[PDB]
Amino acid sequence: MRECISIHVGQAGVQIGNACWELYCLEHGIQPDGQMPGDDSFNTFFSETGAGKHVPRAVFVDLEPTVVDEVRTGTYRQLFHPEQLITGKEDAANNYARGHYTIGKEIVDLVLDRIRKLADLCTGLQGFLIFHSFGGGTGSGFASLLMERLSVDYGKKSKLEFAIYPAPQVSTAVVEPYNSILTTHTTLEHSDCAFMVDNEAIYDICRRNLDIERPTYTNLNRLIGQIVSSITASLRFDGALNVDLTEFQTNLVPYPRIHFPLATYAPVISAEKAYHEQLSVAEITNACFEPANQMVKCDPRHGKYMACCMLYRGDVVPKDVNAAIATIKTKRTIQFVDWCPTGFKVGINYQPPTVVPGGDLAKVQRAVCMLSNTTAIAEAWARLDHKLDLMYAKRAFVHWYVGEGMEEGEFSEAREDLAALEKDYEEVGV
Amino acid sequence: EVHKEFQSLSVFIDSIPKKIRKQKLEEEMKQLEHDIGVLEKHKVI
Amino acid sequence: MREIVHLQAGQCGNQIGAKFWEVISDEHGIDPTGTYHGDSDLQLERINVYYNEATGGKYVPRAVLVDLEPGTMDSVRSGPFGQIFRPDNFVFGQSGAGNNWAKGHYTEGAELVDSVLDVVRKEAESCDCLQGFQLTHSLGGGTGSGMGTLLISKIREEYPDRIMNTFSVVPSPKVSDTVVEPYNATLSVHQLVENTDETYCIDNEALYDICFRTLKLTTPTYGDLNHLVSATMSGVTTCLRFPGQLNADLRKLAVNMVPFPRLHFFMPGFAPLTSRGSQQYRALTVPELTQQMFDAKNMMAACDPRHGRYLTVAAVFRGRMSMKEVDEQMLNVQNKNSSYFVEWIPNNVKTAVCDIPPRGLKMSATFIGNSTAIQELFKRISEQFTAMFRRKAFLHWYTGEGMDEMEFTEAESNMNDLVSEYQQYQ
Amino acid sequence: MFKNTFQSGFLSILYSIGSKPLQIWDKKVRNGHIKRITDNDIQSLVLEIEGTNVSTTYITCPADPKKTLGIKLPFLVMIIKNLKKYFTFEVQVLDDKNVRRRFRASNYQSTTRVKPFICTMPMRLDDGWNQIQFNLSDFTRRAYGTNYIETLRVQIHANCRIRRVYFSDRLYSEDELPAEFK
Amino acid sequence: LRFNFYTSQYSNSLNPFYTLQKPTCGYLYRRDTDHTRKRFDVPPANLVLWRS
Amino acid sequence: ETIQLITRDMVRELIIPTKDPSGQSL
Amino acid sequence: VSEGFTVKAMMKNSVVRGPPSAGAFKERPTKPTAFRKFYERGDFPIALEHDSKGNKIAWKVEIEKLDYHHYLPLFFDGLCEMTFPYEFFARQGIHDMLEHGGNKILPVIPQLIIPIKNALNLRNRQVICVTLKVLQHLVVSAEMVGEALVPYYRQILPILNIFKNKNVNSGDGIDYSQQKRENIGDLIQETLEAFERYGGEDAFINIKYMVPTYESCL
Ligand SMILES: Nc1nc2c(ncn2[C@@H]2O[C@H](COP(=O)(O)OP(=O)(O)OP(=O)(O)O)[C@@H](O)[C@H]2O)c(=O)[nH]1
Ligand SMILES: Nc1nc2c(ncn2[C@@H]2O[C@H](COP(=O)(O)OP(=O)(O)O)[C@@H](O)[C@H]2O)c(=O)[nH]1
Ligand SMILES: [Mg+2]
Repeated sequence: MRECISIHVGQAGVQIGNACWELYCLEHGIQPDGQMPGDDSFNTFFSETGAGKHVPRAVFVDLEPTVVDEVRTGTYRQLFHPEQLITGKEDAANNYARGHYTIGKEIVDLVLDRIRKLADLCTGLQGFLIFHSFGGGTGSGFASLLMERLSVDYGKKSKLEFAIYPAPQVSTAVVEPYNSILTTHTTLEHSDCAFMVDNEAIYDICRRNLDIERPTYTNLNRLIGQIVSSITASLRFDGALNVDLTEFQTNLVPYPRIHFPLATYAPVISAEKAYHEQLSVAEITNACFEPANQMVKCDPRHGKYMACCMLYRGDVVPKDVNAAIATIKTKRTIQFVDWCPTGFKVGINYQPPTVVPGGDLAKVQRAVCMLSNTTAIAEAWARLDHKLDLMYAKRAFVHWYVGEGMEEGEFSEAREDLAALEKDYEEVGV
Repeated sequence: EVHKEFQSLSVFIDSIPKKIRKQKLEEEMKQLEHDIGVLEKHKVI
Repeated sequence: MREIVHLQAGQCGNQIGAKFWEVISDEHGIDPTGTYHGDSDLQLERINVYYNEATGGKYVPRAVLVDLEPGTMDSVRSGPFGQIFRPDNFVFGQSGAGNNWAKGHYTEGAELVDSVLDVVRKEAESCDCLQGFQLTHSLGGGTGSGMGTLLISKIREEYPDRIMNTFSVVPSPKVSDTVVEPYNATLSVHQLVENTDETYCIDNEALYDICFRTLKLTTPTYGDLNHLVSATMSGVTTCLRFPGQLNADLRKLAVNMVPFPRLHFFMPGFAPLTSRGSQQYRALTVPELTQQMFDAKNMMAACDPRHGRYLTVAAVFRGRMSMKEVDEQMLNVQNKNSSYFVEWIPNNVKTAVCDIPPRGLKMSATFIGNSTAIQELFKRISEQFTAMFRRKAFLHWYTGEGMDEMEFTEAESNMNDLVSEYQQYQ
Repeated sequence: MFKNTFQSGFLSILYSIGSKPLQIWDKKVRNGHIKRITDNDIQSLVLEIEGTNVSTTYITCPADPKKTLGIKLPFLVMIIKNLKKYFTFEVQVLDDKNVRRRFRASNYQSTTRVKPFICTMPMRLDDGWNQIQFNLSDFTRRAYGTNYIETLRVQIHANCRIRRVYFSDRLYSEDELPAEFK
Repeated sequence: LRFNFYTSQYSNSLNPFYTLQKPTCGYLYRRDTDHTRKRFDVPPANLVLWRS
Repeated sequence: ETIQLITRDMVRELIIPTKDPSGQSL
Repeated sequence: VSEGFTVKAMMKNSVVRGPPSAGAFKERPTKPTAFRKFYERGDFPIALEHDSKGNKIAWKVEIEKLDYHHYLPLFFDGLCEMTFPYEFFARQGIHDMLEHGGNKILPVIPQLIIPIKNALNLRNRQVICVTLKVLQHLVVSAEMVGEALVPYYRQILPILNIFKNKNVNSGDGIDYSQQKRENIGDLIQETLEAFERYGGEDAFINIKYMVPTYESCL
């Protein structure tokens, strides 16, 4: 009765879900057909029928039928229900207004039915998990409609977002400084928390800490599956200090305007660096604080930590946990804010992290995931604001938005909203 | 015989083989202590 | 005769009650299936103080298990001694508070409190002559620190004359377990004072220090700390269950230990602490016992006592023991360091002697102590409150359930005054 | 039984608060039940006894049929909730003439026959809770020429809600009575 | 006249002080132990049906 | 065996420990 | 053994068998109802919000201006399901439309006897206690309802005669499940008290003819 419903938007979201539900099927042993060869660990991700068939509690939504057809004709085509995955006809194609006003308008009524028909099967469902991208049209425009409609019509429950932030140096599209500004302005009052990831940082993680060239997006989706498994491990498996889905927002966001921490998975070690490196706790929780080992390209040296949420797995002896957090407090190089003197939250699971075949991570026995909100994340918004200032000065792609029902004043509204969010971010860390 | 070894351990235990050695010695001594104290409680078996 | 009602709220209280009822079932010889299987007759004469009688000779633990989420009583049912607990004594919701005082004290913990009050009043009148209540919970959480304190405020109005002592969990000095404990802990301790007459303050770092320095255990879990807590919880209520030459119930330890109603904050210890490698080199004598409680490293509250000064000190003992020597040892520990006790009370030490030791032991003692150095727990929690309230850090999570702003100012003024009133006796 | 007891201003036998209320009482039940309930009128436990036949199920005050309890106290007070149902209770008293005589109070009676073994009398009751008062000396003085020396047994039948059956030396008003006897 | 069979199950001590806990730490880990969440036996507090 | 202590209000039965060891047998 | 009234039974030492059984006190097999069919197609204007203090049903239309001749007789038929969501939705729909059913429950009373009995004719104890609770709610939440049910006493009371002598002989054990009102016979007693209380002077002669061991209250 500790269910959760994951919402995946776009071909970033559905490609994350394709490899994340593989880890979900492997940690519980769910067959790709959808059978289990009394256990109550899969109830937070699977439901039961009279015939023993497990139907996942998720929705994969997109506005083109291309990438979802790979799932529908791939391996797990008998695990998902046909109407549980929602397709459109033509995608928004890197446009916020097209996917937010005209072609995102008809699809929301074909997704709200799925959420309402799925939430009725859950008794004690904890909240919502969102995976979408700023850099596209469906995951930025259609997801913003979903956030607005839920936050007006679903209640005071939780909505955590694992949004794919644009990388600072490299980018795929070119007009995404518009859609990222517009989505951030839309959801900064209709949300509670949102973890950030970018793909260049995970690229240099997979090149540096792991031992392969040339990773694909499938080599990046596995680490997202690992962090989402370490987040929701406590509802599935036993532990000494269980962490429910309600106290990530209660512990990480102090203020309504700031709700953006970072993310870091600690034992990113291949099976070569596994047989040589020591097997204790303290040296892997000393790696979450290295800026090179981060899932967002930023340095916390110029910033300050507001709060942290460390979740452990495996043979974590709580004395080593205590000594490691104490030695973390001893370092001058990690400085904090005046008004959060405690700063840490510890949750411990009794389950070691499982191993996915076809993966590249070693068979490790301890795992740390650390989520900290840091004032240094304001420089990412600052450089994106500088990008929008360079773009809107020459009125670059404005005609692509007004032609389907977006006003001219929404640019000024979003720009002033993020200027206020910046102003709040520098007035927090003093 | 097991407790003879336990008093010959290091006086400052830091490494991982020393830790696991202390754990197996403690497990052996405790299995034997439970077996001895269970039998010593009475006379008829 | 003098039955004890046991309360647990939150997952910390649930784990503590899982281990506390692992020791009382051991000493009263209770099977995991609920049947007496011991080898003596002293364990059955006063069994009613913890176990009601069920049809078939079954002994069920008289206790209330309270929570707001199903994530931790699956562990207490899957535990080794989880079959003796009665199904109806479990009261729990589905979505918890989540490190929140406002929810679990006004909105979530206030709608379900009528069920817990009903269960308590239905059970408590099944005692022949109720002695009092006992609650184990954590101030740093939201389930216990809101809901159990609501029960504290409600049962005290229900029965306005019964004993209410609590085994609370105060925070660690350096390591945190929750970012917001300078809110929940202070808001629970503001309400704790006006209802309770005895508060045992336990913290996890002091127990880690005990399990490392004084014990040579290298890999201790939280259960190894719950056992050390349960040792003191069994030591306090010793004389109720077993006879002796000098008895003391909880009213005895209440009258003797607080001069004023606002000075009901205490900090415990436990006497025999020898490692496995130090078994054969040490003799279980009364001086080697009585040395340990007046040492800082054997204490369950992370507060050094030579900063402070003992006001009232209690000690219960076990086993058929000599008496001239124990009084000589307390007089010696009272007359050597005369600067560690106040001079306006000549006899600060309470002595109670039982005759049944804990199993596997022969001589043991349980120390309950009020002092001045317990202020260091509250001064820093007030400075943390001032460091957090001056920026209005997490205030939006609390005003969203129907709270107020002047209530926090009133709580901080009352706690600063409680701070100031203890300091005059230094 | 109760021969070496003081028999004070009040002597209590049954009480719904405690561990074992029906320790000295016999549990005879045929097509009925015995159970204890938290009441919604006084917010406390009350013994509950009801069955489809009013004479089959009851409770008798000494458990052993040959053993009798001895109460020299003259007055009998019992707190019962009136469920507007068939409720009877009966006492057994001794005289200076050493004859055990019985008094029966029946809810479904309107008449009064007096006879040398049992004197049946009618009974009326109010809406809910009540303090029914019984002077055993008066009942053995008007119906019978003798007087009262020792109460022997008291019986409570079904369709009733018992709390605090007790004996008293004299009529206690609401002021002098302690709060635990209301 | 009293049987009390063997348990092979250590039941908490203080002088040797071994605490009865499922293994979750060094040496005794046994990675294929079952640390999963199980089924309960008591429903939650559905107060909507309890009074109706 | 048990001895009955009948007082006012409260009725209590109390058990008497016996001196037999009587042994056990695993 | 002996079948029965035969000359094999004429033996001085014979063992005869009893009658096989009767379906009383045994659970009758369920049937698919209209509630799931009307719910999975998306007809009801409800959506569960999972509130922390206990679940509550959410109405996206104004409840006081709904058709009680179409929803209520079919919400009542939803009680006969016991899977998980449908029993909750039907029970709370009946409760939240009886609460706001000012002068709209009177004409629909002849349209809801059949679902009430059909839910009551299944010998499941949880559904019987739930139906008894909603039947207690039905007579109170308006005026003129109690004496409108008087000519329908001869077709809802036969199943109210079965479990009335079901209770607990716990001796001196206080019922820890008095919160959860699952003792069926006690519920039948209060429900018959409610039927006597509202229904006029013709009530008692109608519970008496159906239930023969009732006793006149009031
Ligand atoms: N890490 C990761 N990023 C992805 C993946 N798929 C797409 N992206 C990112 O998504 C961004 C573009 O937005 P998309 O999610 O692809 O497209 P969309 O949001 O659905 O909008 P449309 O293109 O209109 O359908 C690019 O910057 C990609 O880096 C993926 O599988 N893994
Ligand atoms: N001694 C002890 N403390 C515990 C145990 N479990 C949890 N705690 C403490 O409980 C605190 C956190 O409680 P929390 O989970 O927030 O309570 P909640 O309101 O029920 O969620 C931490 O500071 C822990 O130190 C235990 O088994 N033993
Ligand atoms: Mg797309």
